[PDB]
Amino acid sequence: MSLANQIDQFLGTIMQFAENKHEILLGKCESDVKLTSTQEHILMLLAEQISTNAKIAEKLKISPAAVTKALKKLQEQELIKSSRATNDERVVLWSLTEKAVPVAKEHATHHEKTLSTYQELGNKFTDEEQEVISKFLSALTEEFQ
Amino acid sequence: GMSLANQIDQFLGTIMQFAENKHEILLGKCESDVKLTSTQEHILMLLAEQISTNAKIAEKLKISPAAVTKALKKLQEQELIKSSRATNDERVVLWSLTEKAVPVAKEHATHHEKTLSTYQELGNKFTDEEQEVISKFLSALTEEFQ
DNA sequence: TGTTAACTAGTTAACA
DNA sequence: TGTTAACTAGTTAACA
Ligand SMILES: [Zn+2]
Ligand SMILES: [Zn+2]
Ligand SMILES: [Zn+2]
Ligand SMILES: [Zn+2]
Repeated sequence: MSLANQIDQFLGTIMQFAENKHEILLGKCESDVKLTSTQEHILMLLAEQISTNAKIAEKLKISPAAVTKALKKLQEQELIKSSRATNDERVVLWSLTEKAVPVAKEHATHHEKTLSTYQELGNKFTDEEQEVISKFLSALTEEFQ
Repeated sequence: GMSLANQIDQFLGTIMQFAENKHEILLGKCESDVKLTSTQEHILMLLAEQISTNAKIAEKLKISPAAVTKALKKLQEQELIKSSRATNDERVVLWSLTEKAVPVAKEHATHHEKTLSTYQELGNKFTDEEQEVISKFLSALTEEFQ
């Protein structure tokens, strides 16, 4: 198989692996509270910094419309709460309820375990082989802008 | 978690972000005069190789027969394909292209060829050794998604 | 900025 | 096998 066909099939492999999620994780979500990957990710963000619809939408690279509806569902489930920015009283801020704290922490640990799998995948290669690969990734990502 | 893992993780991110609504990854613009999803065009492409059924098409696309039903219907309401059930009482329900779709089908096949070509050019920037290291990295990654 | 209308392109499962 | 009905989690347009 050509290097060209391999890249082709690899891309399609991760496509079906992702299904209808918007991010790649390895292993199963170990949170009893059941939420979309996107929702859990949002909770992860609010653990770091209180924020707005816009700020959330950009980190996730999805539409403010999609955020409006994810935030709303988390708000029905009392996982988040709104308040107003101090500088501009009209600005709507979102932050976590206590109940959401572990859900976010579980999502953070999930990302962290996905990264460990990669690091150890990267460790089957010499500092140089790794360098080659790093170049490859920079080359490939570039095609995608 | 070090530089390499993070670069990998981010790269997968860039793919998902490029993926969007499409269930396929193709580079460049879809130069087809008709506005169709890549899934719908890819169907047209398959039908050009071989008359077939909802199931065989669903198998090949790795999507559900219900998804196939809905896609076939849009293709059909745009008079790009036709079904045997309007003219034949055979048990098999076969889908075929209308002459209007022949070129669209051809364009989609070409789009795929060009995308392969772009990939090859990218890899051509590497020695045959360097392509073997890359090829082992790709195989190793593919493993994690089994 | 942020939210609904209308849509989208997929999913599962019950059933001629 | 292929259709449908119910659902799902995105999208853009336009204007609230
Ligand atoms: Zn989780
Ligand atoms: Zn996440
Ligand atoms: Zn096309
Ligand atoms: Zn295609």
